[PDB]
Amino acid sequence: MNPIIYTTLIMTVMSGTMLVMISSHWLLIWIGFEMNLLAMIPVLMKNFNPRATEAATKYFLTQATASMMLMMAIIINLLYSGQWTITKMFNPVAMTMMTMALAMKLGLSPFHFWVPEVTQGISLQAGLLLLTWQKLAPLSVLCQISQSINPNLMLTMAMLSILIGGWGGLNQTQLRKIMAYSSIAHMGWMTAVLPYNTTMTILNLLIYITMTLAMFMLLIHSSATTTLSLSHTWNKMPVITSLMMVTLLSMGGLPPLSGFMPKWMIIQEMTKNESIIMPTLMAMTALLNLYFYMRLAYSSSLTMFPSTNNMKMKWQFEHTKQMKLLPTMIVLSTLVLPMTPALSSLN
Amino acid sequence: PGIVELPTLEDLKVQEVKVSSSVLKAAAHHYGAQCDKPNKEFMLCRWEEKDPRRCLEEGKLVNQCALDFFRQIKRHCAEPFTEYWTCIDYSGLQLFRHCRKQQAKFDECVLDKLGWVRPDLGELSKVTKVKTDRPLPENPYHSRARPEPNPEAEGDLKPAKHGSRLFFWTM
Amino acid sequence: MTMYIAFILSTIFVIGFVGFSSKPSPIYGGLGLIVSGGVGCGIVLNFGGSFLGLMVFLIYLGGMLVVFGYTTAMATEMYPEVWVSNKTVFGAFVSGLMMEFCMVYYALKEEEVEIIFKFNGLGDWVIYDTGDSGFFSEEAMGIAALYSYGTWLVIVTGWSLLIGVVVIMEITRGN
Amino acid sequence: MNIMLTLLTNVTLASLLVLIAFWLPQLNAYSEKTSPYECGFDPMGSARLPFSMKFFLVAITFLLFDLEIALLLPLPWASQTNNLKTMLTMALFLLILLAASLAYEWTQKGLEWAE
Amino acid sequence: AGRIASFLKNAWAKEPVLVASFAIGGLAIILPSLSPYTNYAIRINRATPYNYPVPLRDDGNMPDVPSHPQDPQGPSLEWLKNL
Amino acid sequence: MPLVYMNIIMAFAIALAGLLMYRSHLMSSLLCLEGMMLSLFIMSTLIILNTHFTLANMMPIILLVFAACEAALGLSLLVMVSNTYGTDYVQNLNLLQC
Amino acid sequence: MTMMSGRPGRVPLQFLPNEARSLPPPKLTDPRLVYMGFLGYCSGLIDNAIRRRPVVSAGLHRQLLYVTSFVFFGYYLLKRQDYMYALRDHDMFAYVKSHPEDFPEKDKKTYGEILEEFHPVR
Amino acid sequence: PFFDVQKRLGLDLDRWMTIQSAEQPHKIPGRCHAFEKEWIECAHGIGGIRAEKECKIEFDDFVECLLRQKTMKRLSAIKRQRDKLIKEGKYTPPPHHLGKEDPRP
Amino acid sequence: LFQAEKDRRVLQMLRENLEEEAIIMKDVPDWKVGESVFHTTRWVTPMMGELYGLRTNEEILSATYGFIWYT
Ligand SMILES: CCCCCCCCCCCCCCCCCC(=O)OC[C@H](COP(=O)([O-])OCC(O)COP(=O)([O-])OC[C@@H](COC(=O)CCCCCCCCCCCCCCCCC)OC(=O)CCCCCCCCCCCCCCCCC)OC(=O)CCCCCCCCCCCCCCCCC
Ligand SMILES: CCCCCCCCCCCCCCCCC[C@@H](O)O[C@H](CO[C@H](O)CCCCCCCCCCCCCCC)COP(=O)(O)OCC[N+](C)(C)C
Ligand SMILES: CCCCCCCCCCCCCCCCC[C@@H](O)O[C@H](CO[C@H](O)CCCCCCCCCCCCCCC)COP(=O)(O)OCC[N+](C)(C)C
Ligand SMILES: CCCCCCCCCCCCCCCCC[C@@H](O)O[C@H](CO[C@H](O)CCCCCCCCCCCCCCC)COP(=O)(O)OCC[N+](C)(C)C
Ligand SMILES: CCCCCCCC/C=C\CCCCCCCC(=O)O[C@H](COC(=O)CCCCCCC/C=C/CCCCCCCC)COP(=O)(O)OCCN
Repeated sequence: MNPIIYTTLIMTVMSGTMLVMISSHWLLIWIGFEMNLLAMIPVLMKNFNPRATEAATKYFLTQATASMMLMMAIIINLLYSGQWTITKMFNPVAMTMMTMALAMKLGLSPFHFWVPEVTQGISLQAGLLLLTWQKLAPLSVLCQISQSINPNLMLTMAMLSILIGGWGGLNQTQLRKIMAYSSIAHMGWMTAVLPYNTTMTILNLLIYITMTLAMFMLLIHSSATTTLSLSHTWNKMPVITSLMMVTLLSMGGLPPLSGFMPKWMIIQEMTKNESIIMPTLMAMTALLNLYFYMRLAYSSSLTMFPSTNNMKMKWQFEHTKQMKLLPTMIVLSTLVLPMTPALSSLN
Repeated sequence: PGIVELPTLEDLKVQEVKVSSSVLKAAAHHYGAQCDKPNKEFMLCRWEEKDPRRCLEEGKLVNQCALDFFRQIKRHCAEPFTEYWTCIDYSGLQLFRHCRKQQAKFDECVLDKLGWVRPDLGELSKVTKVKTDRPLPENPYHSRARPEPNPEAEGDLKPAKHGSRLFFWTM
Repeated sequence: MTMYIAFILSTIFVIGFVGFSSKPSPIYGGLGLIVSGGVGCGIVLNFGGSFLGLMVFLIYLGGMLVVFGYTTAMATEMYPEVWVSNKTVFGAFVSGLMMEFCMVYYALKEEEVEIIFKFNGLGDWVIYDTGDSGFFSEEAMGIAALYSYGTWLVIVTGWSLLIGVVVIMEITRGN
Repeated sequence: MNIMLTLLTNVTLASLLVLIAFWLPQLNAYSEKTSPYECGFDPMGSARLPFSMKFFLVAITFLLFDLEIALLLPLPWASQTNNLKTMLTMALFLLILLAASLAYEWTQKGLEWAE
Repeated sequence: AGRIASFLKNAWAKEPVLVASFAIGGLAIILPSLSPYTNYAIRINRATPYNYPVPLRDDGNMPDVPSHPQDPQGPSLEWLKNL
Repeated sequence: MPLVYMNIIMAFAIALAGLLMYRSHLMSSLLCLEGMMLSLFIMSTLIILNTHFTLANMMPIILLVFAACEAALGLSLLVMVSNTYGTDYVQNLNLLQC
Repeated sequence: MTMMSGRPGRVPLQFLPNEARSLPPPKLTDPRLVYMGFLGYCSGLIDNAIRRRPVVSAGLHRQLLYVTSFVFFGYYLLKRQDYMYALRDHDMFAYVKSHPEDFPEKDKKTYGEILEEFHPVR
Repeated sequence: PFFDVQKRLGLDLDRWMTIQSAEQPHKIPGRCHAFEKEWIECAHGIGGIRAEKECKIEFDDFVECLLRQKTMKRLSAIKRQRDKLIKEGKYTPPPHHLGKEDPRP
Repeated sequence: LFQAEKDRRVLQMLRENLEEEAIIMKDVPDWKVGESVFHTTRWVTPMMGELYGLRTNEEILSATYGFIWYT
């Protein structure tokens, strides 16, 4: 791909997301989603191979189906009320279509099947983009229509997402599939609190995006996509492995790390609404995500795996390209717990 | 939800204008020149009341003025007018430009017998003023009372008591 | 009540949708979609949308010609399937036909909420407006408003079309 | 109403011509006569085999350029608006991007058929 | 000066179609901004009475509104007759 | 509602089910997507015409434009898949698992 | 689920309304600002460590820029957070004042006249 | 989630197309212009929670104008009673309801 | 003149429908003749079905599809 073309496509993806962000008209939100998908499809295929082609095809099919359901829901809402503004949908059936459409776009269970395969089939940069930037628009739409959602369906999908994310991540040796299942579980956590407080959803989004950016950048720096390939990084870059281990502990939600704060705030906010059972199940299930994070940390940093002879040649070379924001993302992913009261600025 | 009131069939009777569309189109310019006042009063009533039941007398006056106009035309020269509207009526689009000689002859006839001047281009489409004794409707939409708004935001902004007060934090 | 023409046209619309949704060979799928586009054009014409129905007919004719070319290029088999050459396709076609029949029957002979709400029928003529004025078509005026009211829509649409050209060229590159 | 009658009459006339052509003459159909034609000989393969399309890229572009017509056909009605400067600006803007899209595919060898 | 002259000569020798297309497109883009009749086109569009002119309720303080179509007040289309 | 509204809604539902249920050919599913778009166009046009909402007479045109974009995207992906495998069957797209 | 986004008279994208200027600004030695500066210093040290540079001494200008940027952003973040909490308290007190029938003042009894149940530990 | 750039800049990117009572070309009105006008002016500035309760009458009227369900129910009941009365011969339709009316302009 | 004639024709059709409805719906126990379906008391433009509900199919065709089918 020509660098100018790649820049234009990334800017088109971002502009479609911003169009979804700033629109007051349902048609313009649909247009933003369409433009985002159209510019997104080539980015998944930048490095050409059959796996990338398959991932792009599955992504296109899933997102096109979700867009069709989105438009059908918009049309039903228009039919039962001559309204185009995104304030609150006037039909329960149209709202159910809208929820199913946005959940399919986000990859919430049981619409989760595409996320691990698409994530595995693409490069690490495309995986970073897919798992960070692609969540903003549907989450913003869901935030705008929060008062209209049916709590039963949303909470069922969130609980299913958390459970399935944990169980699927338990079985993975490929790092991209691990990150995809982690993303599914985090999406479930985010959508669990949306009917109660959108500020909590925004805070969870920000922290999850920071941790995911740090993790993907650390995986790009140590160019590994499997567990055993990452097991070699200790013999070349021990600092990277130590930072990876600390970031993995943060992603598990352990105090006093940053990943603990969104779960803590979500649990307390849900208890304000006399919801006790479901947050308990949610934390007890996120224990599984912590388990496979700990397995990755065992294989990567806390123990030393055998290495190969050719690593000596790699010892003599530095990294030609450096990531500017990696240091900041690590610090924000780990050491921001004392700054919790700043969340009031998000509302 | 209430009973809709309707005028009786007797009150809806009027001396009807039973001339075809070609005749009306042939006479339209002079008709709008002469019968301007009742037509404008009727339209003002119509767009102010937003109810056909409240402007029946104005419509009857419109019918009366149109009948008087056509009676004058019939009394003074019906033959040039008949020629003109027949020429107009032949056309499937009822185009004015195909009948200029008959239109002229009708124009001199009305100008000499009644002092009628055909309006120039751009005059019949003007927005005009109407003087009426009909009171301006107060609530033509039959609106209900608007709900009271939320009171206001007012007062001096003081720092939050004892900080945010989120768990352990003191600020 | 009055000749139920739009009812027949919409029933044929559903029939064509069942035809291309049972998924026979893409040649017959495209034929069914062409029939559906034509009957939908007729439906929209019956409510006063001449421009929109005719335009969707033209657009889908072009799209289905491209689809026929692509089917001959890359979607052929030694024995292309028809609606009666396969048990699965025939079963899907019959199931769709009888589901539409059941919905129509339960719709016109009694009043039931199928999925969203209920309805009695009475033909389409009831919900009309009997508005009497104008030397123009309101559909034409609303569509022409795109160049004076819808500047933002024109901008985003043109950008999306140019990006679509760039995108198809990027995807079909290979290497 | 009239258009439906006209279409029915035309389709009926064509179908009746087919019926006359198929039932009036004498028919003597045998296997050699009804066999596929390739000028002297039996075909090697099937006519239903995949047939490569060397203009596949222009076919996709035709889909996008055909919708340009849908956006441009209301132009005669758009010329009757009061804000002629805005309509002219947007109409010229739309064609300029259509010209630039053609220029992009031309300069990147997108109009040449596959070899 | 001479570089663009040689480029245009080569284009006229090899691709007269594209030269003509670009010239016509450029003229169509630039000429309307310099024309004095564009305002006349806008006024002609404004002067077409598609809908009924609703009269105003007289309150005695509208000296510039006619009380009859043939009164001298209001817009005039004399400019259109001579155009 | 008119019964034509139910007919168009069931057309959308049938096309959605046809997309969701997959046979061997990828092309068949693209046609189902196009059918869903056609049903959406018809339904939106009927709703806009019935209520005489003048300004959304242009909205179905935008719908058609983005439908063309979707169809072009799907055809490009089908081209690449068939170039990879020589066939547009969906069962060949199984290199990636969950 | 959206508490204060629809508050009347809320300008969309200010991040700092003019009414916030009536509140005391956070002190430049605020412990939260010190923590932001410490976070910037940690970012600088991690940047040195990743690039295989002497962690403590390599980039002094870069570490200074890190600390300065973190402190600069944190000052405005603290201002916005304090202003939002002030708005919350203001709205709460106004609502309590305007609805006395939902927040009644009932006479409180002394413990000599309130009967509590005794639970022996044995 | 929703950054109101339009309201901050006063741009009106898509607000011209949101409602049926907002400046149609050539002043062509919507079929339910008055009902929507009434419902919008009832619910303006009081918030979504209150708009649902203190403005339910206007919204019910607007929805009746949009879909005309109650009108169709009333017409169906009237026609069913009319058919029942004719089938037993108790009622006869008037000449002006059978195609023998005296038309008026 | 066209507006005045339209108003009178619509009102006359509504009055005829009202009288026929009063005759027909006398036996129904709790039926109010001419009862509106709207809470508002303002004038509502009559729906097509309301004007031609009790008339012949030819008139309904001419009213609904007469202009669209005219070519
Ligand atoms: C709560 C209250 C406050 C608590 C504070 C929070 C915790 C501490 C702060 C955290 C951030 C600060 C440091 C981060 C950047 C450092 C990165 C690094 O690698 O360090 C190397 C560097 C040594 O390398 P070098 O000197 O360049 O030459 C030796 C070669 O490079 C040879 O080096 P090499 O790279 O070849 O060695 C290979 C080594 C390389 O592996 C490492 O070096 C590990 C580095 C991990 C980075 C930490 C993660 C990011 C921060 C999150 C912290 C989470 C804390 C929460 C609790 C959870 C605990 C994990 O790999 C291994 O050996 C495998 C180890 C795997 C075992 C698993 C443990 C690893 C993670 C443990 C992290 C614990 C927290 C950080 C502790 C301090 C670490 C320096 O360390 C330093 O010299 C800097 C340390 C701090 C010095 C600055 C102090 C200022 C000077 C005094 C001024 C007084 C101020 C007050 C004024 C008073 C008035 C007088
Ligand atoms: C803040 C940064 C700005 C630059 C980057 C922004 C990125 C987005 C692209 C452009 C922003 C869109 C702003 C334009 C919105 C259109 C509405 C506004 O401009 O007013 C119009 C004024 O018209 C202007 O001519 C707008 C056209 C200018 C834009 C065309 C070219 C610029 C687009 C460049 C980016 C697009 C993709 C790349 C193409 C090269 C219409 O006003 P008017 O008609 O009086 O009255 C309407 C009311 N009526 C209907 C009752 C009469
Ligand atoms: C130009 C546009 C206008 C055209 C108008 C004319 C349209 C003509 C349409 C085509 C029909 C004419 C074709 C030629 C005459 C028909 C002959 C044939 O089609 O009918 C025979 C029908 O035969 C039937 O199979 C059995 C005959 C008995 C059928 C009984 C039906 C009921 C009859 C009851 C008997 C009592 C009288 C009942 C009628 C009043 C079958 O013929 P077959 O031999 O295959 O075909 C060979 C054709 N040849 C011989 C002429 C070359
Ligand atoms: C891991 C920690 C999280 C890091 C987050 C990223 C930090 C870098 C971001 C760069 C800062 C600039 C962003 C904003 C500056 C100007 C934009 C401003 O105008 O936005 C206003 C809003 O201000 C911003 O939203 C505040 C952003 C501050 C984020 C920090 C909160 C983090 C939570 C606590 C952790 C402490 C972090 C420590 C800092 C490193 C608009 O208000 P409004 O349009 O009405 O709200 C939109 C959302 N609504 C309508 C749904 C309510
Ligand atoms: C400002 C006006 C813009 C809007 C108006 C234009 C509307 C439509 C015109 C644009 C359509 C797109 C055209 C894209 C051009 C592609 C150029 C190209 O690459 O073609 C080259 C050939 O063309 C070239 O030579 C490259 C560019 C040459 C210059 C073309 C015209 C540039 C401008 C000339 C006139 C400038 C303005 C007119 C002023 C006249 C002087 C008074 C390759 O030829 P092949 O077909 O592949 O060869 C096969 C057999 N050998």
